[PDB]
Order: sequence, then C-alpha cells, then structure tokens
Amino acid sequence: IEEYYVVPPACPPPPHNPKTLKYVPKLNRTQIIARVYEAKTPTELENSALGKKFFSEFAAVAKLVRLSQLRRANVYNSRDDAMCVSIYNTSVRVADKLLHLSSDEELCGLIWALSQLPYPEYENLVDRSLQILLEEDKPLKTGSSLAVSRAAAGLASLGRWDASTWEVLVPLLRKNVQEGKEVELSNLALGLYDARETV
Amino acid sequence: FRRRTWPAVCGSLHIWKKMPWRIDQAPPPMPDSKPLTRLRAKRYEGIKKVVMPNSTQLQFGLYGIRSMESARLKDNTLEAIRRTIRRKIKKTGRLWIMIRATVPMTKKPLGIRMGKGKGSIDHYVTPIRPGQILYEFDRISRPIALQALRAIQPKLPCRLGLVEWS
Amino acid sequence: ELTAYARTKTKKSRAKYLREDGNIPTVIHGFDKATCGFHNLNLCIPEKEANAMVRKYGRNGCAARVVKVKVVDHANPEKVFGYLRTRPCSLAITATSLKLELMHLQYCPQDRLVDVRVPIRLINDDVAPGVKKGGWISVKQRLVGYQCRGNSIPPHIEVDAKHLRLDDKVLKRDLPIPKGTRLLGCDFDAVVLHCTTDVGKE
Amino acid sequence: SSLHLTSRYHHMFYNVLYREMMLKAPKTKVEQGPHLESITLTIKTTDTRLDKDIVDKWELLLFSLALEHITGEPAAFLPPPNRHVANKSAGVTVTLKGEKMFNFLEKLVYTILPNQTGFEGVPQPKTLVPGPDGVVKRVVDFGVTNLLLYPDFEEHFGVFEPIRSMQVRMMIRSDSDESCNMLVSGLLVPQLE
Amino acid sequence: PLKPLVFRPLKLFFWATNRHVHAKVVRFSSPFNEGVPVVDISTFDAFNKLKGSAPVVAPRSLECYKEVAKMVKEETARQNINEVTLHLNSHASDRGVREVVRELKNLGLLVKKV
RNA sequence: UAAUGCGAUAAUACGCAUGACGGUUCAUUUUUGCCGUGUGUGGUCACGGUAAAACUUAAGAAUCGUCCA
Repeated sequence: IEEYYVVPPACPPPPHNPKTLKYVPKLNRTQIIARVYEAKTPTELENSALGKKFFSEFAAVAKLVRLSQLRRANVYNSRDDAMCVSIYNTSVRVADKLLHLSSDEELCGLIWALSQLPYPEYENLVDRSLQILLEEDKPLKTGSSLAVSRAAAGLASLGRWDASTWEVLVPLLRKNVQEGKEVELSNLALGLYDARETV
Repeated sequence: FRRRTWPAVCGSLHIWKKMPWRIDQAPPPMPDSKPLTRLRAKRYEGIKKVVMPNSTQLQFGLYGIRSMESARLKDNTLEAIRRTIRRKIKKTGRLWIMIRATVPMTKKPLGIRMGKGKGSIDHYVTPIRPGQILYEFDRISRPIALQALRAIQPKLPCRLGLVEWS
Repeated sequence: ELTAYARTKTKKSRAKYLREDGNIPTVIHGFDKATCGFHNLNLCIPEKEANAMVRKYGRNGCAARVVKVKVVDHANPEKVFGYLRTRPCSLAITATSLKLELMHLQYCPQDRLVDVRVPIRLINDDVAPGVKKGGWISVKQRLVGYQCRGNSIPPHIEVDAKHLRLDDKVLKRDLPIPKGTRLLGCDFDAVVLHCTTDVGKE
Repeated sequence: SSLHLTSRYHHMFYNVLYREMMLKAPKTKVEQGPHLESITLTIKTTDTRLDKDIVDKWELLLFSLALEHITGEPAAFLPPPNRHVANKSAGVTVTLKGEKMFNFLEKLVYTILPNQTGFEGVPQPKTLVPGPDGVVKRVVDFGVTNLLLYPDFEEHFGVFEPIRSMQVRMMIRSDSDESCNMLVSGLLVPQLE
Repeated sequence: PLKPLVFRPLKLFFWATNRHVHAKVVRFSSPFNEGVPVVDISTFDAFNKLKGSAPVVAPRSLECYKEVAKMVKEETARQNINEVTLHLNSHASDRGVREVVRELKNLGLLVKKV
C-alpha cells in the first residue's frame, strides 16, 4: 500500500515564438553606467541595475561612487537610510566575488568610494585592490589623471601612507597640477601627504 | 423585495448560500456513465423551465439540434430517437449525445386506492430547458443535418431548431 | 462601417424598448477617463447592420476582425460626433431564438496589444493520404489564443493537411506564427488536428 | 577524549563531493542540488525466525537491542495495526539524520556490504507522491541479509544468534533521477543497472 | 469553546520576525478607536546597546532577550504602569518571546493572560 | 513590513536580494439576461435585488521562472 508518482514532462518554449511584443532595447555597459549615475534618490539607485546580467563588477563600482555623492549632498530619513545600507551591503559583496575582473579605473574608484562611505569596510576589499595595483606599472600607465587623483586622495583619507606608492604618486600629482587636470583632488592629496610628512 | 426581518438581515444562520436548482442558471453538465439510482425522487426534480444562458454554443461539432421549449422526455423516447438518427445520418458519422434519462418515476397498479405510501419505480425521465442543445454532429454536410432534424421532429412533443458553428 | 446612436442614462429594464424599435445595445471598453470623459461608452447599433456582420464573419469569426464605428445623432443623421476603431469581443444571443441582445467591443488603436482567439482553417483536406484511405481530419480546438498588435490581426490560421496520413497529429508547436503575434499560454503539446478513423464508438 | 565524535563522510560531502556535483550538473541556485535527507532501518517479523504477523513486544526486545548496537540510538516499536490490538507490535524501526546518518553509511559501505555474498548494486530510485509541501522525493531501498558481519555481535554470540537480516531505505531530494544516481555514485554505493 | 472577549485598557503585544522580537504596550479607550503606544522596544535597540559594551552574537540571543525585558520594565515603572494583559497569538509561543515574558515577571511586572 | 520574506545542516552572524520581461492565483450600477414582491385576460405594468447562480475590458497585488531582451 504505497502509491508512486510520475513527474509531468517539462514544457520547452517553441522556437520562433517571441518572448514579448514590446520594445525592450539592448543595453551595453556604457548605457548601464550612464543610467546608474543619472539617479537622484536611493530608490532610483537601487533599481538602476538589478539582475546578474546588469549587476556586474562595473555596476557595483558605479553604485558605490554615486552613493557617496548622494550621501554627502543630501540628508535622508530612516526609510532612505535603510535603502542606502542595502545598496552598500550588496555592492561590496558582488565586488568581493568579481574583483579579479575589475579594471584599473574601477579599482581606483572603489578605493575612493570606500573611504568616503561611513559604513564598516568589507573583509579586505581595500587591501585586495591595493595588491592588484601594487605592481607600480598600472599607476604609471594610468592615462586618466582622474583615476590617479582618486587613488591618491583615497589612500590619504584612509591613512595608508605607503612609502613606495606615495613616492610614485608625488611626481604624477605634481604633473597633473601643472597640467591643470584634477587640481582639486591632486592638491587635496598633496596637502594631506605634506601634513603627514610634517607630523 | 425580500421576505426577511431585521434580525435576519444581520444575524442570519444561512452562511453558505446555494441557489435552488429549480432557478439556477448554470448549464447542466455532460452526461456520465454512472448506474441509475434506486432512490425515489420528487416530481419537481424532473421539471425545469428556466431558459438557458445567453452564451450557449456548440462545444464539439459543427451542427446540432436544439429545443425551443421545455419538456420532460422518457427513456423510451430517447432510444427511438437514437436509432432514427444513427440510421438516417450514416455509419460513418460522429454523434455526441448531450442528454440522458436519470430521474426515476413511480406508478401504482390498477385497482389500488389512494394512500398507503409511495409507489415503486417504473421508468426514468430527463428535463429539457428552452434553447438547450440535444445532439451534435460532425463529418456530415448541412443537407444531412436537415434530414436528421426532419426525421425526429414528428417523434418529439417540442419544437426543434438547427444550430451551426461559425 | 457601422452606425451607432448616442443614448441617455437609463436602467437595465429600458433595453427591451430599443430592441423593439430595431436597435441592439452596444458597449465599447478601453478608454481613458482622464482625457475622454468615460472609461466605457454606451451606444446602440441597428439590427440590420449587426446581423449582416455576424452572417458575413460569424459569431466567433468576427472577434478577429477590425471595424469602423461612426457615431451620429438619432434625430439628425447628418450630425456626426466622431469615429472609432474597434474590434468585436463577444455577443449575447438568445438561446431560444438566436437574436442579438448585447454587443461588446474594444477600442483597438493600431499600436495596442490585444488577445484574440483566432479560428483554425484547413487547406487541401481532400488531397491527403489519410482521407484517401478512408479517414477524416478531426479538429479538436476550433480557436487558438494569440497576442496580436492592432495593425496585424490574423483573420485565420491556415494549416495545410496535404501531407497527413492516419494517426498524424498537429500540435500547437506546429501552428504558423505570423509576423507581429505570439502564442499565448504554456499548454503546448496540445492536440489541434488529428487524422483518424474513429467516430466516437457510437 | 579517545571517543568517536567526528564524522568523515560529513566532511567529504560538504567540502569535497558537493562542488563536483555542481560542476557536473549546473543549476541556477546553490541549494539546487542532490541532498541526502534520512536513512531508515526497519526489522519486521518476516525478517526474523518468529513466524507470525503480530507478535508481543517482549519478543521484539532483542531486535530492538540489535538496532541500538548497530546505530547507537534507541529504536521504537511499530504502531499497532489497529486500536483493538494494544500490546502487540509488528517490528521495530529507527531513523537517523545528520552526522549519525553519515557514520552509519560509511561503516556499512566500507566493511559490511563488500563481505555480503550476493551484492551487485542497489536498485534504482522510486519516486513517491508529493506531500502537502509539493516536494518530490526519491527512495532507494535494499536489504542486508547477514547482520552477523558487524564486529559488535561477538561479545555475546548466543544472545544475538537469532539476528538475521535488516532493511534499509534512503531518501534523496533532487531535480531528476539522474541526479539521484550521481549522488549515490559519489557515496561509493554501486547501483544495479 | 472560544471564550468571550474582555476589554482591557493596557495590553502587551509581541511581533516575532526572522531577525528580531518587538514588544509594544498600547493604551485603549474603546474597541472602536485606535490606541496610543506608550512603549516600543525591540531587540534591535538592545543589540546596539550591548554590542558597544559587551559583545553579543546576534539580536536573537538570550542576552538581548533579557535586555529587552529590562528596558521594558524601566519604561513602565517610569510611567507608573504595574499590571498589563498579554495578547495571545501565534507569535506569543515563540521561544524568544517566552524568554522575554519570563524575565519581565521576575523583574516585578505583573503580566496576566486572562 | 528591508528591524520584511524565503532557505536543501535551517538555527539565522551567513546565502538569495526592492528593477525588468513571461506564465499562473486573485467603469455612465462594465451591461445584458435572470430572480423576488405588487398589480394582472395568463404581460405594450412598476420598483428593487444578484457580496446567491451565467456574462466585458482593464489596472494593480501575491507567489513562481529567468546572465535580461
């Protein structure tokens, strides 16, 4: 007295049957990044990129960078603060799994974003990013002074004060100041490092 | 107008409300093959005069025959109609039968006075509602359907009509 | 083109007077109350035109067609309120007499998505190995559901049975899918056509 | 403390075997994979020298004691077949989960089954009727016909002489029967096919 | 065999979620009007307090359950509330809720079920 | 109601994560039929009901599936 069961067969969709008749255009990496930055509230930032196809390593960095800008520029209530916490917790965990796929600019932005945000730092996200960029060749070949300026400012705020890394950055920061590129960040980093040397 | 008192409007014990069968508008279900019952019924159970819904159509075939009036048909009548339809249409015809006699009827023998309880089962009947579809056909032509309609009309007490799917 | 007349707000019991005059009540669904003033529009259509449409297309066939509706004043036929593009949805018909009672229509622009139950048609049924042997083609689903755009609604689905033998079955997977439409539901692998010799064992 | 408190198979399943199954059968979610839920050991009257469908409980104490030695956890009497019969049972049973389940499987496969004469492979799984939760489960059933192969019934040979055989069932949760076979193979239990 | 309902001005409510346990004390004037919450303490508040001084494992821990009971006792004592009636529901049988109730009774608050 | 919900050690510190597509379960009273009471040569009558039974097009919510057009 024991009955048995037969699992119904699966239903594969027929070929040449469109999934939707609505117009849903394809999105590339550039479009997703633009969409993420063009956000005004934590809710829009949270919904700017969801799903494993769009919530990639580059999207996680963009969310953290934009979150820092919004946190500094605006004051939020309890509900929005909870939204901000959720954004931070998810983005860092994604970064901890796809860190090896990040580019030089993304790593530089990640360090700057983590320094500004007040939430607890994840396991070793800053240290891992430093190790990948510690070859001393990526900073030298970093054509965009923005990435170098963000990295220099981030470490100064975090108080790393690495002797080797700073020595390389000093001539680069001075060159950027002479060229008039990223003066505010370069000057801020140089001033902070000079203060540390005095102290 | 509804015949109830104020306490009934608020604290009625009739929580599960079912519409009585005599006036329910739901179409009857397809006949099954269950055996006929041996439990006597009441005369109302074999009669129903409410019309069919205004959305009834053919379900399986392309042609069919409907009743324009209510009636109560016995088992003997259906058997004669079935033979007439089968002979008239063909052996190679598709026929759906949508009716069946299932309500028992009682009768008492001659020479018995009134009283001393209800009688014993004698035959079975089925109620027919106005506009109801009785038979459906397929694998035939329209002229053949008309011939079937004319063959059975003299054998039934109600007016009949033709239905087509479109 | 169909002609419709405006109505006053009346009770359900006043509908039988319109039919006696020779008009059938109609309702057009699918408007925006903010910009049009109503979510639904009530009118009446002459019975003579209504019967011609049903006969020409059919009770279920007309649901896959697009029609034009002109609204005019009943007292003055030359006063035109406007024009609408709609598709029939359902028809209410008496069971005892087969007369129209109420017509449901949907406002169907050329850029809207609608669900339509399209009838299935057969081609070259006479020339088929199964028919020659002595079988017949049995249709199990007269209508099949599709999601179509307003500008492209298939009048019917053409299924060719010129190369079907006995026991051949055509499932939903094999049905044509014209441009601008997709199959609805998930119950694929459902029998639509069947070439057999059984006659129901009657 | 010179006591057996760990589980070798438990470490193997989660730290070694689980990843391999994921690579062989990719799934969208991590938890979507083969899992072993419980193992049930049953001894009925038909597997004993006693010849009767319904027997008194005092006659089944010996078999209940035998399961305790094999499993290390007390066993329970089967429910009476009807309310009229109260003091008579029809066998004993015990259910194991977690670390205790894995330890029993390791000992059975490594030592006892290889020494059983007519063993080729365990039967194919059978699918049961889903319960109210709607989860499909497969069961693999086999029996051990020589219970005197364990090294524990030697201390009192006369006491455990009547012990003859036992039945074993394993419950597995997986997406398909093929996944069940993959898990069984990972457990080092040959399957008869 | 459901008992008749009895109206009480002060009632104690518990809401047990996946992560925390919430306790509220609400005053009522009639069943037809909304109440006024006078105490609102959850294990979230206790976790933030203890973690700074004494490390705890998680909000749903024995240390936090006792801490929540203590904080509830202080608020009721300050407002001169000594007797409350507990509202019984499915969440009332949670292990975390039962620990809080036991602590409250030992502290001195009189909690009645009926 | 993100101090949410769900989980295959199921405990909750850890895992999935609030968008987007697809499939399921839930307004001129939508307006026709139908039912009840009153009156009636058996209907060219009146009012009400259907949150009792048949019948329209939506929009939203709750799961579920998904590297996402």
